Amino acid sequence: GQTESDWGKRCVDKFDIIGIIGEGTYGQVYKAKDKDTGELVALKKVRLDNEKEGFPITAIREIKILRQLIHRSVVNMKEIVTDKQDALDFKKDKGAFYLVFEYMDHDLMGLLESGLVHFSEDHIKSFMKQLMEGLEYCHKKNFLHRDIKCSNILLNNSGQIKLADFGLARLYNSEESRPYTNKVITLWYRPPELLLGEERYTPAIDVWSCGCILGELFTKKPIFQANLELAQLELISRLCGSPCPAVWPDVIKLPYFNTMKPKKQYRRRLREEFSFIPSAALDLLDHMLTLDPSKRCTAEQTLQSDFLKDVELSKMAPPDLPHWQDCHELWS
Amino acid sequence: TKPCWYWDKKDLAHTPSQLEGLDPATEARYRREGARFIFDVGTRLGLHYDTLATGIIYFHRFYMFHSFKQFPRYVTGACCLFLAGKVEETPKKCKDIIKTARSLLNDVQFGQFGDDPKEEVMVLERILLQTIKFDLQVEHPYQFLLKYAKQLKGDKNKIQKLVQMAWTFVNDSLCTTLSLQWEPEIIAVAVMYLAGRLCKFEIQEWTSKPMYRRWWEQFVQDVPVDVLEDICHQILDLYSQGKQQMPH
Amino acid sequence: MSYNYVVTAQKPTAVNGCVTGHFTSAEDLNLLIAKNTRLEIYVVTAEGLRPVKEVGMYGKIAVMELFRPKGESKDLLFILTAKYNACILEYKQSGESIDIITRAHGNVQDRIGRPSETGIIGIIDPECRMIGLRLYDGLFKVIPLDRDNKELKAFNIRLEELHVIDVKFLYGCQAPTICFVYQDPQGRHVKTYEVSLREKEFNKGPWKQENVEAEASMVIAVPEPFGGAIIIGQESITYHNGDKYLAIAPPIIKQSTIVCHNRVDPNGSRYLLGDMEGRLFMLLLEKEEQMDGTVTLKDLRVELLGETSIAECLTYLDNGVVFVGSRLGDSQLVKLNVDSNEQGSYVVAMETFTNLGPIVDMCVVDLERQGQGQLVTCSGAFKEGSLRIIRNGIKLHIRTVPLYESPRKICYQEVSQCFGVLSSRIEVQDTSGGTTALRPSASTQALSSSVSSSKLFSSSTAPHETSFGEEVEVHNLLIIDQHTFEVLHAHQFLQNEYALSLVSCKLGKDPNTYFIVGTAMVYPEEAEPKQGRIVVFQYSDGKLQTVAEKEVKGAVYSMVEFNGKLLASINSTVRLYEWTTEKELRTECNHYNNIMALYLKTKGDFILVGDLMRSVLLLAYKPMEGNFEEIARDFNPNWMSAVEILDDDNFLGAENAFNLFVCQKDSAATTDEERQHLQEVGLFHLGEFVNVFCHGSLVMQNLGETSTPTQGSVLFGTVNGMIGLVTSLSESWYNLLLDMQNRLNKVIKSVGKIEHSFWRSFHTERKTEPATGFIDGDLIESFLDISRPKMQEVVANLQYDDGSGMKREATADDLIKVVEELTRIH
Ligand SMILES: Cn1cc(-n2cnc3c(NCc4nc5cc(Cl)c(Cl)cc5[nH]4)nc(N4CCOCC4)nc32)cn1
Repeated sequence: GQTESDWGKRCVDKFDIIGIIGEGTYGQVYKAKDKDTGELVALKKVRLDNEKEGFPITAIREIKILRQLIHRSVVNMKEIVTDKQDALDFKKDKGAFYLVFEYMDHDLMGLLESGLVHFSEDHIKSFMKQLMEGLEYCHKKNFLHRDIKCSNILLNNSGQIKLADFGLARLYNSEESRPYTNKVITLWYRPPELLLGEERYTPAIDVWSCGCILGELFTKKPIFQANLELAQLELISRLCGSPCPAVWPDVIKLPYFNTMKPKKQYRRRLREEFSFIPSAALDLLDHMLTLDPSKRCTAEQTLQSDFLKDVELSKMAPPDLPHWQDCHELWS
Repeated sequence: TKPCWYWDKKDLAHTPSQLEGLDPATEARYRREGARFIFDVGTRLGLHYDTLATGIIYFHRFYMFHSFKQFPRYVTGACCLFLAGKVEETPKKCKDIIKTARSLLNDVQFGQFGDDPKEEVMVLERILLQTIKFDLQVEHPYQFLLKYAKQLKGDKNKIQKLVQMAWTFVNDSLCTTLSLQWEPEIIAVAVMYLAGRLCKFEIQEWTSKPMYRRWWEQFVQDVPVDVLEDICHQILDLYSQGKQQMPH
Repeated sequence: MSYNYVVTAQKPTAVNGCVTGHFTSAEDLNLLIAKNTRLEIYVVTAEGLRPVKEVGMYGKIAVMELFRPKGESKDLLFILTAKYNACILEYKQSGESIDIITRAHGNVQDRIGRPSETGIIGIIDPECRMIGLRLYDGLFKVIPLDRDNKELKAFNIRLEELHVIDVKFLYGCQAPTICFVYQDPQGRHVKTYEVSLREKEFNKGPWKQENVEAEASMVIAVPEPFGGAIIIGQESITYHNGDKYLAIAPPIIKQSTIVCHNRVDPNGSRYLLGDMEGRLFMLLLEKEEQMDGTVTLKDLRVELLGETSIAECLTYLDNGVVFVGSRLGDSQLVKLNVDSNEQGSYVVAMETFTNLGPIVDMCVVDLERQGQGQLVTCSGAFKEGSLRIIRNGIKLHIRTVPLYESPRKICYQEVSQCFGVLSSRIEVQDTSGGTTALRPSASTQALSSSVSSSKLFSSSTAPHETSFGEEVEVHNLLIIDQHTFEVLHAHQFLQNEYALSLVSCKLGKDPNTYFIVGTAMVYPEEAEPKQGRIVVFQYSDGKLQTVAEKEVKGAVYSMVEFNGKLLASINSTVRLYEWTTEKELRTECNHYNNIMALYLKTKGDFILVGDLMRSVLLLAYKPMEGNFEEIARDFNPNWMSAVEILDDDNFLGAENAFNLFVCQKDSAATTDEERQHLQEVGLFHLGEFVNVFCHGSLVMQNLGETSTPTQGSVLFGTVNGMIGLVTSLSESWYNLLLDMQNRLNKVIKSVGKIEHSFWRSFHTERKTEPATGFIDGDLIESFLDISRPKMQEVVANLQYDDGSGMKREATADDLIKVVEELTRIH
């Protein structure tokens, strides 16, 4: 037994809380160290205090989905711990639960937002291949992360990449068309089909978000930055072309197609405005940022590309982090 | 065991004199000035030729550890010759060297000796012995130039013209950093190599291996032609720079 | 939620650029000096410079070039800011009122593009056909210089070579031709392209590409007589023009890197060069002319003229004078003589322009108990390093104490009537195996001197090998008198040991006041230092005595006194030491949840931690448990440069992107998550790089309590010499002054038609947000300079809080009293 099979019976007393590290999907993420093992772990709180519906269903999804997923590029939920169990009467226990994850060294957001790190072409290949291998694994298991952002992309100093938050993760079925929440991805990474109101969306919603991250590694700046969905669709049209029935036959089915019209019927300028990107990556970026989700490439097809097909995960070319004594003031 | 007294040509750009703001031309000038100063002073005192070079080599080695701006060149050169006299068993009194120095130096140059010229020299002897690490025994290319010429057989007049011309090149090479770049045996071969080209001599014919086109190898082993051409280039730089012409 | 107020006490003094042209009139020769966000217009005379106009711009001046198109009487000015604001300006003088007219304006930022490594480059075609901009890798932006292009619209030409070093518009070409040095994995090369405004694309260049030096630095557009270009590197200077190729390799330029250049003769016969060691060279172009049918280059020559200030820009004016614009030291006007002086130098200084340079550290001290206060700063680097004592003068009086080495950190100890200054000098591995300094400095010219004899690191199995010619930094602790500013003592630290932090305080129950230095063992093989020392000194009877040493496993980036205990940051750790009765340091508690704990501030039991990333953290020392406790952290990632505590709920920080922000604790909420969340409530793009925050003020302090609109005083020094002041406001004063800014912005015309809200908007490479919680005091204090009709436009419909409890409308003179009271804080 043991070997992380029995869950919920261990208490949070065995973990010393270092502090809060950031805001997660539904609750804020804290960092801690195990007393017995000495390992740094990431915890996420579940209140369970709301006697309205008891245990949150969005948490039940992340517990159900994450215990099935096991991959080198996915943060694995280590265990689940609870608060102190009050008295002999199970009725008096108002304690909350905590999800125990593996702790990573840095986050893609903190690295890029600070402006310290530099990504070479070999670093992006090591980054994107691990990112696409994990996404292909979860897409093969019919799961949708629906919240691909730099804050959920974690990195160790060795060069290993892992995806983090699965609270907004749902199950996908092509046969069964079940309506989901139309707004789900950060506006800067939201696919054009979700902007136009598609409630029954494909796994290609994560492919578009990761495509915006691929281009974000070459410019160190997010591609489409807008405060409104219509303004976001305009920036997408200025680069990838305006959504039209010619390049997107199923765009008419989308509800907001007549409602959310771009300023002009722009032509596709993606290859023009990204001429500085290597040829191997521009072909990958062009397909990942395709308007039609049925014409957009899959996770497996990105791994079968000249940019990623022959990349070896044994190298794991870590991203350059600045050193010290050669920084700040007039040093170098 | 014994310290190393040889650097590379590229290292001369990092002498204490260079690193204190002195330009390469000035330090080279200050070295020729100090070398000719030691040469002329000891010549006036009737000193042996080995004594002159020993002080010049002490002088060259000294400003590899110190700067010309902090130690006056002519005060240091007098101390080297004074020590070289006691080293090479050709001693002269310190007052005799100071007297000769005043003869060859103007009022401006002699001001380096301060109010007490003798004391400024006697004091510097401690730092000189410490800087040279008490490695007093120094050999010069003269004895090797003679050791190699005796093994040559042929026209006595042609060999004698080769020796004196090479000997002149050794006297001129003292003004340079060649004393620090290469061992004295290689310098003696290079001056034979230079005097052979100018005199149009086939030195190989006078050796025990008249066919050995690398005549220099029978004297000094493991010497490429690149080194000989490099040394010849440095010696001839003095002749083209100064007003003296090649002996020929 | 928070309200703050920022004013400029000292304008930027470091010269970031200098140009010569004909801006005011076609006859006068003008020298337009560019400091950060400031433009100074001068008139060159036989005696010196004559000021004519100084204007402020709502942007950091990156590109500044003078040009004269076909049909213009005098040269026009083109300026591109750091935020990509481009504009063309004209000089207009109506008697005594001098105003600068914005002929054209626009923003040339592209939605997508990787910013280049060598920075923004701006070049203008010799025929004034187009403006060439290199803003992104693989993109060359062209603004066609048409008379109707008042919006400065531009198109992008694709660039095959992604990594470019420098580019200029070539002279003597039939079609507009650019010459650039680029770097690919095969080394660096020089290439040429022909720009076609009609086709909007590149054509094949005139002369071919050749493999050049691996450290090729600058491109010099040789004028029409000679033609072509000159490439400056580290060891060789090369001239390329058509089939002609020239290469000179002097041994003198290898000693120091050449960084700037300027042409003396407009035909291109003579050029100026400058080194990092202040050395000045002259690049001579020999002519071979035979009925003018050739004018080819015979050879190139470089001669050492003398030493100037470490200049970012050189410009040769008329009558033999050159303006030496320095960023690391004082700018100067130097005279170039045909005669060498008694030292062999051909350069003689005429005037000295005080430049605070990089203000690495500073401390406010009331030396004379006047109530005014004086500010002593560590200013300059290398040979231009110095101490600056700044006081309010009844303008400003600044006294300079040259150090001739780089100052690091400063602290004042009244018990010894002296200052503590950390300093570093550069020595080079000589032929003796040791090192020899290039110039004497304060650490060598100290009255008494000492060297740390510590064996704490013993042999540390690290006898690193040293080769000849390698630069090494020698760190020292300087003891400087408060009256004479004479170097009383200098303590030289261990080999390869860097001095990083310095504090003066008493500890525990020990009555002796100590100087404490936090150090680090710096080796190039180490990415992060893993060795360091915290050493305690006592200055007594003119000599420094080593009291105690504590070995740490990292770099002691910062130290501070905490209730008689020493709070020190060691790499990612923030540690609190206790001063035992045995006169030694003892560890009490630790905190580790950091990346690189850099800047530290304390207040009571509260601790503000400024890390490299992600931002600022609050630590509270809990005396009951005896261990630290995290309260709240700013979760938005920022690269911190200096932190400061305003009050018990507000915190002030500065980031590397020239931005100031203010965090606040979410009051005392009921949720544990709300309290632990430091919320950024203030945002403001300063435009300067803040290195040190310091509490205090140079104004007279009246112990009598006066209900002043400002509360608190925080001074800061920047890299460009700018010194500012931060203060808090009430919500009534914030809304009152903020409403004036919107009224002042609609009234005041800015240089280049730059929006004030766009300039002060929080700006990084990734996010741009509007300013909040900050009042641009430089805009409010401009109310005392606008004309009376504009004042009535500001005070119209404006409702004031006159007296007590009444919302009465303000008179224009009521606003003049408010601004004049705010002008008294500096
Ligand atoms: C769901 N899940 C999460 C993790 N996970 C593991 N490791 C980290 C990690 N490590 C970098 C890091 N950033 C820090 C910031 C601070 Cl202020 C401090 Cl004190 C310590 C920090 N460490 N960051 C984050 N993010 C969560 C949400 O927003 C931002 C980043 N999630 C992490 C595992 N599963």
